[PDB]
Amino acid sequence: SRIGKQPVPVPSGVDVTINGQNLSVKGPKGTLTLDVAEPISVSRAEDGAIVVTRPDDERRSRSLHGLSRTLIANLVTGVTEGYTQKMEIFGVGYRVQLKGQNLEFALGYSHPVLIEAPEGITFAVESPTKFSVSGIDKQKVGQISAVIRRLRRPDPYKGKGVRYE
Amino acid sequence: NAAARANDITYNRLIQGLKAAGVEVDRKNLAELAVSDPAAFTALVDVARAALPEDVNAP
Amino acid sequence: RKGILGTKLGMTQVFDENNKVVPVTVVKAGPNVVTRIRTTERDGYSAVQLAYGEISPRKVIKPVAGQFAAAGVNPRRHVAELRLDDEAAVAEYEVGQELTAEIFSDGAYVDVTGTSKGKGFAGTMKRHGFRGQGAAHGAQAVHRRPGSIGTPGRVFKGTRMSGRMGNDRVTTQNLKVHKVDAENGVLLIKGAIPGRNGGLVVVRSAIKR
Amino acid sequence: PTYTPKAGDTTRSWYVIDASDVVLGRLASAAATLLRGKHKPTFTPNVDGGDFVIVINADKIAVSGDKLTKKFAYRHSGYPGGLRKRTIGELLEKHPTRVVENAIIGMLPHNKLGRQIQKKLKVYAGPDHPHAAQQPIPFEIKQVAQ
RNA sequence: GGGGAUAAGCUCCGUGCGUCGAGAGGGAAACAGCCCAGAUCGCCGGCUAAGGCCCCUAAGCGUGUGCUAAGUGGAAAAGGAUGUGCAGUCGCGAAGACAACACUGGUCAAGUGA
RNA sequence: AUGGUUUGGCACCUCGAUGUCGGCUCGUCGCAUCCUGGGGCUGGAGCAGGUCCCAAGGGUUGGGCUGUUCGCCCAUUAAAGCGGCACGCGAGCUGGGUUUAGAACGUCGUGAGACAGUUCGGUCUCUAUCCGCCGCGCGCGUCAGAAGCUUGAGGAAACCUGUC
RNA sequence: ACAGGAUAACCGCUGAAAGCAUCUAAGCGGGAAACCUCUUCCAAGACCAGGCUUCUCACCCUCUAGGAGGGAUAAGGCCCCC
Repeated sequence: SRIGKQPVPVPSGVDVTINGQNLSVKGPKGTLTLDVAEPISVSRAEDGAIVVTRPDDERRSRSLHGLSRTLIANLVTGVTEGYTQKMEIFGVGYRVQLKGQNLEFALGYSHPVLIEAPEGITFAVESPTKFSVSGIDKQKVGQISAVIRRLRRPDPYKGKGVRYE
Repeated sequence: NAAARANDITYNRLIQGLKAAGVEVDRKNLAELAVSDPAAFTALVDVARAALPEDVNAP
Repeated sequence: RKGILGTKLGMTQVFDENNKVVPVTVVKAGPNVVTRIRTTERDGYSAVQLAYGEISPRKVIKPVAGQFAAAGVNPRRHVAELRLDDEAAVAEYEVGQELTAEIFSDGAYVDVTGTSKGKGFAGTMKRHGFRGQGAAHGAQAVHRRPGSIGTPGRVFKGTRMSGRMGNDRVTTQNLKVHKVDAENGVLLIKGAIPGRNGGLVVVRSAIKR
Repeated sequence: PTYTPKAGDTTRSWYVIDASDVVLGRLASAAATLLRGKHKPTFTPNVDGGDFVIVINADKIAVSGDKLTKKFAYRHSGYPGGLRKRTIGELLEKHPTRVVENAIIGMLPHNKLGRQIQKKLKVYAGPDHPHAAQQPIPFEIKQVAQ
């Protein structure tokens, strides 16, 4: 509610296209498309922003209003500069490196472990122990980051595995 | 009921209007009119419409 | 998935290169001629129809003779359909093309489909493997009967009771082809394939292996 | 005495109903009334003097609440444990027409006359029907204000 | 009201209490004992009772003002529970309130707590 | 608070007949899960458990004693589940127990006799009308009469597991 | 069996109401011998009685010419026979 009432600024250099509720944005980092909920309309404010206008104050709309605002903010900040997630390992003998487009780890299992890189993300490994992933959409980056985090069961005893900064 | 809804009026409102208008034809002959002579039934629907109050939901 | 129509000849014995014995059933995978193409745009499903067996032209009735003439091939005794998956799979068959035994290779896994032998009216002991009752210790004329049939006082559907047995289409899966004799159009299939000698069978590439 | 239809009295007309974004129960009741012949002044419970009904855009139909994933369509094969259930979601995505057919069929009488009346209902998931030759009259669900 | 475990479709008494028994008809899906109502016979007439008016099924997908998100409606308790509507209080607060960054100071910006 | 799986209480149902326990044969259902499957915290180091949520697809042994259910025991096993259905199933079987008439012991009675005490013996009838179910035909229908090859709405079957 | 889909307990991602937080009220993912497909079989009496084809694709008589009835045939089938 409160956050939604504040229009999110739109940088000049990034193109925003509005087709009813289908909103598409072309930024320097790439392009992303968002669909807005039907009780709320979005119009690009002429001052270099977009208007998240909620016309009703019933629970559904009042809850969706701020959510729509923050989703739009995430979309614009992800199409402008993208999103980057930093990762690392703790323990010994745990090696990580990038093999082309695909990520291979040797956590200590009897078999090599490979992770497939989906679209919109790329893997950076400047050290075997620490490495990072970056993308233009925050949701996908978070999902893949959690997936790679899952490669070891939690260790409350030694803390061997992977953890965020 | 079928013939009255064909004339954009419900059966109960039609019966109330017919009662208010004072016409003393019964349901047997009302059905006979509805089947045989639609013109008479339409005229009866008009007279019942005229006999109805202006706001039927008024107290 | 390849396929062919054949005939069960009998079973015999062979030895592989480790001197082990292999009981092999001999199937006459005789020459089949493709008679019709089933296409999705025409029939709604993709399938290929094969004809097998040799029959005298004076034995075929007029509708069958007309169908074979429209295909463009001489009549055969038996006709069956092979159901494929998509048009890309059925594009490799065309009417009049002849399939012989060498479409299979040694060591391949095949699916033979046939009609089981007839056993006639069979009791529950034979039809369903019911354990019998006692042959002594007082049992009175119940040595082979099913026994109980078991609130609503109703015999539920599916009751495994006595009846006719056999004569049903049966598929045996993952049979290994020990040898493909190209000269006689004979497949040597390790194992036992359904039906009596001289019956019709269908040999298809295994769906599982 | 009261009028009674003869051999050649009944005349049929064809209506086509667009089920896009229409409440399932509402459309089912309207179509059931049309099939039964209740809208004709010549109506008689003995005769199926109804009209043929075509329903297009069956898959676009509207279901309120969370009935799309919580309402079950049941059927028993007769064998023990032969009970099968599908929610309206999978029923719609697999056999779109079946939901509307079941709804309409449940709302008309369960006699033999109901069985004969069922013959006069055609539903289609697509936006078009093969019955253009009959020139069906588009039908809209209105309410008679009283 | 007693007996029984104030349990029983248990048992035993009182009642210018009722119904059935000996009572059809309408309603409660079906349903002696509940609700409406006491059948002299006929009518292809009318008004109503209980109960009802989306379709089955006769009559309202009636009108106006609100509530419910649980298919609650369309079974049930001790107890548990930041659901929501209304109303009443109190605490703190532009001297800048709460949050955010036990109790105190700076940014911030109206409501924030029981 | 649930259930009517345990003994109950009522006597509504049957005395011009509703078979009483176990066992065999054959089932079907529930999940309040014995194994197998997915989990979580561990007072979980690993192994292995403890406890708990989901989960009913399949499986869930053979013998000794007793008429037995129950139970104890012997070997195993992945495991040797708990229950409903007239404590399923005698126009399907048994008759070992209980429940007639014979006889004996203990005890009670003067006695005839008796004992929800014991012991030995002791007729289990029927040609399936209807529903139900398993199979198999005849007739008609599917808008002329036929014949090949088929799609499949919809159902049925199967689903276990160990060691190395 | 393998493989796919939707899921349970559960693990999550992206975040509101409630300026933070919150696997959640919007959404998006993973997740079991259970469920839907997948394997085998029956299946158009599936009365919505289906489909692709192929064959025969014609001859009389009667009442009264409206319809019906009867006869003889084709493709084919059955009976008799082995």
